[PDB]
Amino acid sequence: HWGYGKHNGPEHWHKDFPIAKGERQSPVDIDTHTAKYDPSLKPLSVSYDQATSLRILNNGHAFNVEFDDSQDKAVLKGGPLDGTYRLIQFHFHWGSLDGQGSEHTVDKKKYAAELHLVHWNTKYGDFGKAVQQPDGLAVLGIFLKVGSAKPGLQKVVDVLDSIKTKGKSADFTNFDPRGLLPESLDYWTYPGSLTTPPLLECVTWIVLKEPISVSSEQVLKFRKLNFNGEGEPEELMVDNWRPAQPLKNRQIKASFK
Repeated sequence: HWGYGKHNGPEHWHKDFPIAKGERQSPVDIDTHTAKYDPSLKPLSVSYDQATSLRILNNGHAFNVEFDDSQDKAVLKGGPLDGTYRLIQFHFHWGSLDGQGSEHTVDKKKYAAELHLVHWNTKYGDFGKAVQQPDGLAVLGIFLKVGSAKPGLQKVVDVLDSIKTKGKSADFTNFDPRGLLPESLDYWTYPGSLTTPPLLECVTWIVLKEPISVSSEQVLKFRKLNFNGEGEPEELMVDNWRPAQPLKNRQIKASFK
């Protein structure tokens, strides 16, 4: 099945998922000189006070921090969005070394990692219906650089030993995703896709300009995860990022001057 290797990685995905070569694929390189400031864009509204995390999962690609999305508890609105988008999960992409790992790039710069907070449009009732719509999802992307520790990340890092291998999950309640946000909510936005199969072209991307800092020790713990299942040959969960795809007929807009 699909993965990140030489034989099953991003360049192979198109054979099982031909939209991989579509008109609105993600990620992309954000050329800061050509992204235009759009004064019509609103501030983003991130309302995570009542978010209810439930569980962390090793799905064999990354780990997912899952939320109760059965009510309007943790919602994204504003920005480029019409209506209300409910948080369902977050996950990361990261490298084998600090010089790579992000999916989006900024003037070709790769960050050490990238966090995706995934939200679905409540007008479509559930996530599976939402991903069939061009405005079904809003993904908040946040870059990670290596420097000072991010204290709000440590609880995630803590738990990773318990989900080493594919298929392992653990209770992960009471985790506050606000502790993963940078100070500024300035962003770039563009229409794109899921960055893993099935690569559906259902996402309004909102990529924050300001990275968070995490420590080398935090990231090193991500890199101890495994893509394999229990008792199988160990293959470290690193370099689980899709490279930048062609921008095609799209504009990237900036919320800030």
